[PDB]
Amino acid sequence: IQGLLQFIKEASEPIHVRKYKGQVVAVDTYCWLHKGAIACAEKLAKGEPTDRYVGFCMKFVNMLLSHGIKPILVFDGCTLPSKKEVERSRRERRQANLLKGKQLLREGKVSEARECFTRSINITHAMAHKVIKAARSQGVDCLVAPYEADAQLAYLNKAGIVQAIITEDSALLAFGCKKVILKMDQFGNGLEIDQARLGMCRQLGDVFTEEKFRYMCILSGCDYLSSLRGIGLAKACKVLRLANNPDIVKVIKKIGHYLKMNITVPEDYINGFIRANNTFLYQLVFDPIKRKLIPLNAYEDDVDPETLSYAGQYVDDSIALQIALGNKDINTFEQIDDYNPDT
DNA sequence: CGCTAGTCGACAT
DNA sequence: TCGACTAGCG
Ligand SMILES: [Mg+2]
Ligand SMILES: [Mg+2]
Ligand SMILES: [Mg+2]
Ligand code: NA
Repeated sequence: IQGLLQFIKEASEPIHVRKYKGQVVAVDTYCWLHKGAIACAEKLAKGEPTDRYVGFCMKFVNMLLSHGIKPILVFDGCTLPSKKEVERSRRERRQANLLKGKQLLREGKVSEARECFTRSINITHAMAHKVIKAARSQGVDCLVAPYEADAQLAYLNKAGIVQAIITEDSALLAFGCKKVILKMDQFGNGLEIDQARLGMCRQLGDVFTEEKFRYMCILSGCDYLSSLRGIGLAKACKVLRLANNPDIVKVIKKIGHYLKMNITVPEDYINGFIRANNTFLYQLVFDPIKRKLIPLNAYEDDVDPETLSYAGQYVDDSIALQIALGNKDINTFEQIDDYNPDT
């Protein structure tokens, strides 16, 4: 969600991680991976061996461990079919910046070339696994999500397994997270947002419940569904405030009326909205206790799970376990490690 | 004002 | 993995 943090900044508190001393905090590790990969973009683009991002993550991990924090590193897994568009686009951008960067290396211009290399960064599962080994070497629990780390984190937080989530993506709130810590530096200073405190935001109105908030985020334009032309956070929120009807479908079919604008709503956009909603609600996560694949939320009676392939497809529990442990590479689907949490 | 969408940014010498 | 910033539209 573009500009979500600025939109709900009144619900944020400048905190320090000491607040969660002795408690358990889950981490959106790919953020630290993207931050760490920039320091060595040149060598990553050229294919030269590098492991600085590992130590970069380990600074943060050790920082948490020093304050008595019990961290759980969560990593992005398989690509979600309901997100293939964004992945494809970002991939194209990466390739383009890579090519232009190489050409700029041929020109001798190193500044611009580096400026492209830093934008052509691609976080693989191999790097992530380097981080995993490095972390497990110091007794830090690591877990690969079946798909997006967002949903997995949301589950870990809702299940009571973790009490807070360290990330740079505020849109995690739309998944149903209770507490989210943003912009955390290497010392432990960050910005916390509580779900219950969403009432602090005046411009939200009565749109602070999970359902309405989720609707707002989707309508604003997310990674699952592009917003209608001229529709952002404020206007979607306005729609949800002015809307009295619970059935969101008719509301969206009356969005032109609610905003006093001439909006044409394609029939496919409704299906896309249902898809995005069901994706936010029932995206497959991995229960670490029972060791099995479950949706983020228990299925309702108004949904047929067979049509929810875009929210991720089920696999055997053993395979899901081996992926979650990081022993199985996402793309090759072959064993790359043989870790066992039992012995 | 508020949406777009491009730009620029994240590291670290 | 993503947000901050802004010129420009309505
Ligand atoms: Mg990826
Ligand atoms: Mg994510
Ligand atoms: Mg996200
Ligand atoms: Na939008």
